Amino acid sequence: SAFERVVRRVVQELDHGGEFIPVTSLQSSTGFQPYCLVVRKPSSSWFWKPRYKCVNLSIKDILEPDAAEPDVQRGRSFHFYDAMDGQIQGSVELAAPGQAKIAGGAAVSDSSSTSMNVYSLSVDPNTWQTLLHERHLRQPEHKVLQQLRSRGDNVYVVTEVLQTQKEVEVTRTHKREGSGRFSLPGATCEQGEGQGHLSQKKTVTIPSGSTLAFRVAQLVIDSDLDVLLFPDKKQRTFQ
Amino acid sequence: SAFERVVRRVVQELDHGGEFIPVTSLQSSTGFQPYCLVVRKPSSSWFWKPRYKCVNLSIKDILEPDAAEPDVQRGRSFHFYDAMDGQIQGSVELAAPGQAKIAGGAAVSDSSSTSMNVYSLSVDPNTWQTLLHERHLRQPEHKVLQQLRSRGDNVYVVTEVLQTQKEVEVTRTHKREGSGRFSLPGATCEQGEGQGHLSQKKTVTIPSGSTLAFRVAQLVIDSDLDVLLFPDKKQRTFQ
Amino acid sequence: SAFERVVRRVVQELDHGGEFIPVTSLQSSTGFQPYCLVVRKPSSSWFWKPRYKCVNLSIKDILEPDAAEPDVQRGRSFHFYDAMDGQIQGSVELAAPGQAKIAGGAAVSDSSSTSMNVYSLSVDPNTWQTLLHERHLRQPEHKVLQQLRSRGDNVYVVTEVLQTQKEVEVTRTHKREGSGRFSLPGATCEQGEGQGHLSQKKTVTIPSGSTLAFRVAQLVIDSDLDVLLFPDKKQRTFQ
Amino acid sequence: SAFERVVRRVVQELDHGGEFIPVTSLQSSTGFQPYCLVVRKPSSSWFWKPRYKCVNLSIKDILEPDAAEPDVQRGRSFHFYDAMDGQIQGSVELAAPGQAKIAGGAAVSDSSSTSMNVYSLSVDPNTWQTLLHERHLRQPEHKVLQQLRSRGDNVYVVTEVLQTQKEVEVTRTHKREGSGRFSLPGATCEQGEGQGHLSQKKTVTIPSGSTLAFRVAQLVIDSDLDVLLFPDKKQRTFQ
Repeated sequence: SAFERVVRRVVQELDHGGEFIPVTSLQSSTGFQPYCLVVRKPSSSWFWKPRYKCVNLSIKDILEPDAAEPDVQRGRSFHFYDAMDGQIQGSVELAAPGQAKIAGGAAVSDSSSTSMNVYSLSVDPNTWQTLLHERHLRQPEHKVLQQLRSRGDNVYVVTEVLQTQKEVEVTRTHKREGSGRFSLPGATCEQGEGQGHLSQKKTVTIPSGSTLAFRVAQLVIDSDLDVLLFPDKKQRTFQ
Repeated sequence: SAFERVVRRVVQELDHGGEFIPVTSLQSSTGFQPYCLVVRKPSSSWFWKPRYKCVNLSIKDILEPDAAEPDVQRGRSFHFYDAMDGQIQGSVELAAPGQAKIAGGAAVSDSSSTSMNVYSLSVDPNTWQTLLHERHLRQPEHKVLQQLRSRGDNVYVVTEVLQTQKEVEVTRTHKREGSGRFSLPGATCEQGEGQGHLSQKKTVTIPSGSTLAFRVAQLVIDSDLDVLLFPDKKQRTFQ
Repeated sequence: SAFERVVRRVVQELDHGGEFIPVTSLQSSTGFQPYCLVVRKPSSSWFWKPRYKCVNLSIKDILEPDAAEPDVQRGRSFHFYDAMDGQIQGSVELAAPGQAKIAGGAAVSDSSSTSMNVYSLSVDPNTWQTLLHERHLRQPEHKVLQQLRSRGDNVYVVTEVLQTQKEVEVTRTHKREGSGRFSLPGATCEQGEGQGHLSQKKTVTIPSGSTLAFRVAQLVIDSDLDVLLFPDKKQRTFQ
Repeated sequence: SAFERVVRRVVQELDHGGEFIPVTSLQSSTGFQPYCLVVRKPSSSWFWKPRYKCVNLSIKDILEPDAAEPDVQRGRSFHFYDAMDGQIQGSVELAAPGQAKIAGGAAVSDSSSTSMNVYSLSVDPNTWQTLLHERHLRQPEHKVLQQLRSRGDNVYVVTEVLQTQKEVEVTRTHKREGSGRFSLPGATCEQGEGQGHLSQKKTVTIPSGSTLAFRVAQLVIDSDLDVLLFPDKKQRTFQ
């Protein structure tokens, strides 16, 4: 996919530290911003993980007096680089288990590269409490929520983002080579050959300011809005 | 087809992230724009997917005061590049299973290329809310809908577009080489030959600003208009 | 036909996307313009498909006050190029099944080329709506319709055209080389020869502004005119 | 992980001197600042140690008169450097325990490097006691604590931090080489080969002002705030 590899590497460069739910969609990378809303259904049994659905909706219009007040203050610059290559092959000279004198082989080769820079933007809980206490919910707003209420899915907000700030790119390659030479005096053939190789590569480029991972903070809607920073499981937003 | 290849590759470079129903009609890529209606019939049983039919009609004229109000604000820059080539072949020297001394072979060769740059445009659901509450439906507008009402097919709006803005082009080639030398003392012939090889290539250039994929938002028409950004299945637009 | 090949290729470059009824008659390419009428008889049983017959007639005369109002606004630029090469042959040295010593052969060679640019001109459904609203039918106008009424064939309008304006040319060739050397001591002959080879070439150039395909929109004439952008089968225009 | 190695080495350069609970999350490194709050749940039985999770909250706002008074006065500069390289290989010529003549081998090679400068910032107990004296707790502040009260987890403060001032870098590599030559006349094969080698690299640059380790000082919330500079195990902050 040329994207899950690098984002998985970036998250693994933290030794599974912090939640930082990684992103998969090129279209949803841009939609994951601070104060954004996401919608997730309850899990099926234990392991059918309900994947996160990004909703391009902020909290400013949900509240009445048109907030439009981002409070991003965190910022740092981690530079990262790596590479990779390999070569796997094999050969067999088989004559006993049949009527053949098989002379075949194979070879697999590939590579990779990556280099980026990284911020980390957050939102302070004090900003959340100021926003909640000063300003309230526009309760006659369900044209985006009434159907969402019928679904009843818990709605979360984005409290953490990790984005890249440079002309970042990734380059991959691939080489798959097959071979075969069969000299089999039998019933259907006497001599035959089979081989085929294909090369392949690509190049993907990410623009500056693209979210790579995020963290959520569940909220509850029974009569009014309230954000639970570290809630428990089976915390139903609606009734 | 020289068009489904690259479009399928582009969708696959999302690792199946986001719906982004890909387009197949190269002429209909131009008709897929934000605020444009599409028509889809109900599915047949489970897998006979009703393919989306483009309609070159917007919602501005459906509403009375000649809206003509686009709210496009999204934009990022993904640059893509890749390549591919392959070559399979074979050879057979068959003499036992028949009356022939066959000397034949084959060879298939092909290649490809692609280079592209991509923006993406969106529509804010707050804009949907404002648009819905500011104006009502011009109910005496059905000479496009009474036939649609007779069909009763569910209609959608275009909320996402992923278009390419550059002289993007592809160059494909293809070889098919066959050969044969038959020395077959039998009943109808004694010696014969058969072979044929053909080359093939093409080149298609997509102009700047052509939609590649889209996401829809179902609406309901029973007495007045209302759009459901994410409704449930078997939600009939009409009665 | 030196024209069906390239138009079939152009339609195939859409992967059967959209109806886009292709044209076959070189003279009928100029007659397929927007707002033009076409006449099609009902199908025989299932597969005797009634081929569309172009009529060099517009709708501005059918309405009384001489509208002459085209609403062409669609336009893009698809550049397409391709080529083709092919060559097969054969050889048979036949001696057993008879009294002959036959040494013959054959060879077929051909090529093709095409380079063109593609536009597309369509019409908005709202234009159809207003065109029907303000302005009506001349009921004393049947010199072109009374015989059409007697035939009763369903009449369509041209709602979409794919026309090209560049100096496109097609350059084909063809070689067929037959050979044979017969040494057959029998009853009528003892030794003989027979062979014949002919080349071939052509070059057709289509001028600017030539329609390649089109789409229809059936209407109904029982008492007054009304256009159905997407009706059902067996919708008889007349009574 | 390219991050645990260096922090573990830095802590081991103290011979287990000082607590300095090491940091594992790169996102949490910037969040570990003096006067910051962390949350730890009780341990399970003895060894399921609850990993410390940072909370991006200071103590200036929990007390009413907007403290914003850091008392950092500690400072020193330790310069540290190291390196490493290795090479582990092997070879086996095995013929007795089977039907094979096995000639295989392996090779592992890797390296590392690091150069770093280190401060240490602290806070005086006298500051804690005086700050407790002048100003008290906002008792109507549990919208960030009442759910934390429901968790019941003991809350700490950050009293010691160790950070770096350079663009410190790490350069790990890795080589894994596999080989094999199998001459095994048996039941399924007569001769075979198998090998595969892959290199690897990475380079992470940690910017200036990144926390490496920290120490905590538990506080108690039963009716008012009070910090114990060194409490005992199973001291419940809440009731």
